[PDB]
Amino acid sequence: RVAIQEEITALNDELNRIAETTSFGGNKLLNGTFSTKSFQIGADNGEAVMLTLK
Amino acid sequence: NVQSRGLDVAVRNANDGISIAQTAEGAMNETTNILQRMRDLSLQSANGSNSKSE
Repeated sequence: RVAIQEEITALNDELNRIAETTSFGGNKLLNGTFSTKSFQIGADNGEAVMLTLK
Repeated sequence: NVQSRGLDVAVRNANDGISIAQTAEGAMNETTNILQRMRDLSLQSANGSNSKSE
């Protein structure tokens, strides 16, 4: 059980690392700092769609 | 005869006025082109994928 817990702790640290290091050019995505961002997909202003990363 | 001479002066003045209008309109055409470029830049900047640097 201790060995399994050690491997589980390693995987948990890997999960935290994946959350904290995934980025798009330097803009973090999966650590919660990326709140709702509006992508402008229209030819005129005010035609944006919100995307939320948790 | 004085009417004819005045008419020649009138067509000369009208040509000068058309020249001034053409020059102003070409300048404003370049202004329109620059405005369209700025509008494209503003539309690009409004996207949520951009960070502060872009």
